[PDB]
Amino acid sequence: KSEVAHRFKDLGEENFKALVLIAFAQYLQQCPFEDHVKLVNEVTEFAKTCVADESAENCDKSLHTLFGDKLCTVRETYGEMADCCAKQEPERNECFLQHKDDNPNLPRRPEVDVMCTAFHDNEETFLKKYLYEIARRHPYFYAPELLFFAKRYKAAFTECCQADKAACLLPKLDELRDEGKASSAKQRLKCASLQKFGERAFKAWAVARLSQRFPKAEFAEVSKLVTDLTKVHTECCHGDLLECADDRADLAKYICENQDSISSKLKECCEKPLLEKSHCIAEVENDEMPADLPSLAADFVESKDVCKNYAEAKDVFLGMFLYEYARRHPDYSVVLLLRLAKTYETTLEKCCAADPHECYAKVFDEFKPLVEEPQNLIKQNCELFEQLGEYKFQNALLVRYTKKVPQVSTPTLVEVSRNLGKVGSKCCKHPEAKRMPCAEDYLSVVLNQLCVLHEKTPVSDRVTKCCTESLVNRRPCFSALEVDETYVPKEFNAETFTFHADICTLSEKERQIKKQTALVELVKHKPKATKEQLKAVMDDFAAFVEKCCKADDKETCFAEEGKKLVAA
Ligand SMILES: N[C@@H](Cc1cc(I)c(Oc2cc(I)c(O)c(I)c2)c(I)c1)C(=O)O
Ligand SMILES: N[C@@H](Cc1cc(I)c(Oc2cc(I)c(O)c(I)c2)c(I)c1)C(=O)O
Ligand SMILES: N[C@@H](Cc1cc(I)c(Oc2cc(I)c(O)c(I)c2)c(I)c1)C(=O)O
Ligand SMILES: N[C@@H](Cc1cc(I)c(Oc2cc(I)c(O)c(I)c2)c(I)c1)C(=O)O
Repeated sequence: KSEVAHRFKDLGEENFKALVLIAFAQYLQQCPFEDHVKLVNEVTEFAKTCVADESAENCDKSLHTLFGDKLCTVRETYGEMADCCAKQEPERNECFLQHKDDNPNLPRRPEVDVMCTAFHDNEETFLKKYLYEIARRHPYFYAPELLFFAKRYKAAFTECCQADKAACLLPKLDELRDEGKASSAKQRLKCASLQKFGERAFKAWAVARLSQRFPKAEFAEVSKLVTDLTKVHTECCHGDLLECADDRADLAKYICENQDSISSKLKECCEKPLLEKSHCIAEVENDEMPADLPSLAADFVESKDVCKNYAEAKDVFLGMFLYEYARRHPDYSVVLLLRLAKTYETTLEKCCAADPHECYAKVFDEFKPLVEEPQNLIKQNCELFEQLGEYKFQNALLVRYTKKVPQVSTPTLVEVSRNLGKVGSKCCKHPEAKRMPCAEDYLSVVLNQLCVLHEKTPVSDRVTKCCTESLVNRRPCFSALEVDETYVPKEFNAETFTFHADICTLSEKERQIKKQTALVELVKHKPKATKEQLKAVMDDFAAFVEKCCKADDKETCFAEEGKKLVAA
């Protein structure tokens, strides 16, 4: 009779408190740390009263009613601001969801010895700081995976803080934020899929992906798994985080009890601890594909029953087409497989209302150009990457995309282009047959970042079109954009280049980011400059910066010499 009691008992007090803190920090990203912990503790102690008697006052209230009521107990609007706390459920929860900010304007690592002192001072307060700061900067983070990150975070300190601490803690902390931002972007795509294109689009994506990983499983087994996984991500993406974690744990138990009807690669994943086992299953490699599978053309092109099966049970028949095609093509990206199933459905739509056997007899010819376009694209960029290396590969992609959509803001163009260029590092080391799913599905994740970053403040009609027209065609849409000829050159400002004392002591990574910022501004100012012309200007300006960083009075040099180039 009490839902808060049910989840407190299923998850245990430690994971309960952590998940409630994550939930509050994702809904109110600007609220100070001390105010959230205070609300968390009141919630936890009420939950204990309900475990002791599920008929006590208020113990019958929904989780949304209880969490929303707490958040409503604690500046300038410029005339525009939604008032979520004046709404009733379920409208109030929808209002909270609509104010999640993907780009929180919030500040961006103290000394190694300084952290170690705060750790042993209070471990528990130190770990909650880690959850709070990540959750408020990534408001769609997959909440059960964040628990697994917090445990690896706790283990790095419980080892390195106790000969040298810097050479022990800093490499580990560095892979925790790489692997942290990869995980965040990956889940932002699932949530955008469910919220903008609907449940039916998500389930197709999951049929395709689970059929590749589990090609020996029966179609009925894949469909059960997809139904359970869709419920989990629906919950995590609508802020039902206690339910999401409880159902994720239940799904892992089901998979591990039924290994022999699912995959032979699960042996070791299923012997690991609670959070580690779900994380293991999520990244398991594909199983071996059965030999001598019958031809696809036999059931889907040649059978005289094609139009009958499409009419009598359309969702099952089209789901079977996708399952059968995907299990025998681990070498295709998920979005390519979804494009083929859409083409097949359109064709039967047309042909079954006409000699249909003759109408759709040549449907496989339509698939060949869909397969060839991404194969050639990724063959070319890998050639370029191997020649140029990551930094200059990034700069090649940055000039291309700035010229496609020059209205997009400079920070967003730099961040997206850097991430697009990481695809060569990540995927070009694989042999041919392994490259398409690695590269084209990573590119979907980065292009979705461009879409959600731009949606907050739309300025480019072309970005809006490609992001709203069709989820699976996003990458071909962007690849096809030419240079905008209607863009008026941006005029010089100069505030971009004002001296700051930190520019003469940059790390290598932050040097690249400064140079990439200046290249975007240059293309926006001179959209017709050739490649040789851009290089000559770039190389002269970098030499100016190196000159004045060696001066007796740095600021004087920057001010005196910078003005000459401005009036040149
Ligand atoms: N490269 C893709 C492939 C992939 C997607 C899903 I969707 C999936 O099914 C699960 C099951 C559980 I349990 C999870 O916690 C999650 I997250 C996904 C599995 I196996 C693999 C990816 O991993 O996204
Ligand atoms: N030297 C090549 C020209 C070429 C330039 C770029 I820059 C490039 O990289 C991308 C990456 C993405 I993602 C795109 O959507 C696009 I369009 C281009 C590729 I591949 C090829 C030739 O002449 O064959
Ligand atoms: N105004 C900013 C600091 C800032 C100063 C300069 I001078 C600059 O311009 C370049 C151009 C090239 I080409 C380089 O290789 C480098 I390093 C810096 C940039 I971008 C940023 C602030 O207040 O923080
Ligand atoms: N005297 C010109 C103004 C002008 C100043 C600069 I300094 C400049 O050089 C750069 C180099 C980089 I690198 C940039 O990102 C940018 I924006 C401009 C250029 I070309 C033109 C006029 O009044 O028309």
